[PDB]
Amino acid sequence: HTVRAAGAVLWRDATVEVAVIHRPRYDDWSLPKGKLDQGETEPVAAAREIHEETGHTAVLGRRLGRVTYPIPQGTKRVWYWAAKSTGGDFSPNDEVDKLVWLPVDAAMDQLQYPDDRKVLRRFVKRPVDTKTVLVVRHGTAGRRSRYKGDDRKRPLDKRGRAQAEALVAQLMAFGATTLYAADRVRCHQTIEPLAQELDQLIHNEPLLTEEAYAADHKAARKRLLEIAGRPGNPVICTQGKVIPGLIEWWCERAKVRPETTGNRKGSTWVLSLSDGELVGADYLSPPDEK
Ligand SMILES: Nc1nc2c([nH]c(=O)n2[C@H]2C[C@H](O)[C@@H](COP(=O)(O)OP(=O)(O)O)O2)c(=O)[nH]1
Repeated sequence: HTVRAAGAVLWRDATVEVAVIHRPRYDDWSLPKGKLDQGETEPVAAAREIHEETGHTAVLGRRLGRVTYPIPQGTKRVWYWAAKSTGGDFSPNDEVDKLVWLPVDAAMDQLQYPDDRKVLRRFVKRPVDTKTVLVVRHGTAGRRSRYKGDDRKRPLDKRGRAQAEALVAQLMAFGATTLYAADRVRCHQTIEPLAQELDQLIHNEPLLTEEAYAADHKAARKRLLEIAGRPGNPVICTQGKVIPGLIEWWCERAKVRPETTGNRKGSTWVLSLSDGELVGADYLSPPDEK
């Protein structure tokens, strides 16, 4: 029995201040967090908990690890994010009666739970004013052997179209602003719902297909850095044989260790950048998977 939850270190420029919330249920101070609703992903729940408990909007950045809490016959797992406030105002609500903004050392003294102090230590370990590259493996698209036509053109299946829809809220939680996809229909279709939401066109990326990458890794890596260097938070949707090598290459060049890893259809790598340099690589499950 594993209960899935998420939470955040909500912060703003004062130079950084962090929000600490008071909960009358236990009469003490902590960080925003809560359980995932049915169908929800961790990032979307973290942002939702920020909204409900603090009244603020925010954009999630780097993942800050997990905390595990004993419950009867199982555990509650809470994944945390850094989250930069983007607006909104605190109002007392059904969970939280008070909110204070504190420099990190004062926040550390206010947080009497060891696990919250641990999350805050993870927060200060690396920069938090980060830009984000979102590398997405396209959603499910059936089997190649069942499709007789030009395999470039093979579309998402029903499940995959649902993953594309569910990725809108996932990717919005990280403040996606610009859109890129490898030159395959299944990659474009994965981000078309987001394109409709953002009112953004999808920029085609011939260098980031499986066949291109297999023939030239260096062009793909160079193109990835070009995309990443532009201001904004780009989403780049590509293929299974492309992503692992790109993620590994970037992590090696930056000396960044991913806490988790995978490469499922519909999954996302959140790549956090400080001044152009990678500082986090966070693998997210497909939205319809734990
Ligand atoms: N990577 C790869 N998979 C193939 C090929 N031929 C083939 O039948 N497969 C099978 C085995 C792979 O597990 C599967 C990949 O499914 P997809 O929706 O194409 O995803 P992707 O765009 O690769 O991310 O297709 C091939 O030439 N390359």
